[PDB]
Amino acid sequence: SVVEATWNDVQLEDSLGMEVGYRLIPMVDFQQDGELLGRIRSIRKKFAQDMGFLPPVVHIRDNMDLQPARYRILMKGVEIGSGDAYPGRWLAINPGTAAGTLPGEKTVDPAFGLDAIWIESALKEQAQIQGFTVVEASTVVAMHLNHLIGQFSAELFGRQEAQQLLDRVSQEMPKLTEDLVPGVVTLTTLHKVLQNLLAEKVPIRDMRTILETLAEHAPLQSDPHELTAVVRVALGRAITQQWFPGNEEVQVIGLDTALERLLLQALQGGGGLEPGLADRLLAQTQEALSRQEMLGAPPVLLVNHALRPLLSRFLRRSLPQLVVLSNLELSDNRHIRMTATIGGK
Repeated sequence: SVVEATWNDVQLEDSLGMEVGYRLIPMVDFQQDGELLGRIRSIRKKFAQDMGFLPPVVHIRDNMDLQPARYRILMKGVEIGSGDAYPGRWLAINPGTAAGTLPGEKTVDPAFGLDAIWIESALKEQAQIQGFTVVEASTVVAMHLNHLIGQFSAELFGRQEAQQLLDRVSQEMPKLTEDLVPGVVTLTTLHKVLQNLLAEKVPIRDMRTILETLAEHAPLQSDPHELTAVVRVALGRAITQQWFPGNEEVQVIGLDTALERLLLQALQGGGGLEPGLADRLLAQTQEALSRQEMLGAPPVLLVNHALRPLLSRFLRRSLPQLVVLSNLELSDNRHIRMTATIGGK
């Protein structure tokens, strides 16, 4: 080479990163249009004002070993998504209810997994009237990215984001924070609590409700996996209205009155549930999810309060579409109807 090596040649890893084939460099270019840098900003914005924290910056670079119209999406180094995106062309997507077909590459949308076909420019308005939904090239890469952020939002929430959320709270209600951390709760513990909440799709906008439940129940309990289910009920009115809007009936999934005892028998017994039970649940749990799909009902499971911290810990690494709530989290002012059931068949 020409210039001598300095420590500025050390490229620290990126929390979030994109790699780009040379055909896409225009849409990600500082200097030219930047048609996708705009979309990445409005993702990160409509995530802070929505999920309750700022996703880390998306470091975009190119990699000439990538096919020309291809991108990779990266977390802490390791790929977590890739796809094709063709600039001058558009993406006709089918929600299931479009009439006809179109000429072009047949493919599947990288977000929703829907069936979709890349089409050329002048088919736009003609593809829409057949019942399609046509997004720009740049918008597909946006779609794929806003999906993976919501999917990994727990892992993207590092100690550096906890300390940054803790500064943003501690500039609108400083009295809570000034003595809650590092005094009564340690940032390690506050961070693990918010991360547990993000992990189950519960937003952390209500830091009053959180930092108060913690400042109250902390000096007699320090396990974050225990302080979490306490905070969960503080946010019960909000978790309720999340999967069950309006004031109408609550269509939940239920487990058998003895299956409960079956599982509840295996709780206090030790740090382990027994094998054979497993594969039975996951098939039986997926039986209940399907009934709700054809009914038009949410995918929420309502269980005993000591039975939630592990059904969500077990069932969701397999069925992440599942919600696992608690009798003590659901509001009193609602009517419940166990529409589907997890029994012995």
